[PDB]
Amino acid sequence: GSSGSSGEKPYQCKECGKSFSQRGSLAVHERLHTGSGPSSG
Ligand SMILES: [Zn+2]
Repeated sequence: GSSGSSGEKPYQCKECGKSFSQRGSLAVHERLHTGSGPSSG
């Protein structure tokens, strides 16, 4: 039995659907998207 709701974040990736709580954190995930790491690689 679960007892906890899920909240939204101020940031959200528009490439996969991720979400971060830091403008800088998101960027790091929006830049690494290119190359050999589209998500999990
Ligand atoms: Zn992403």
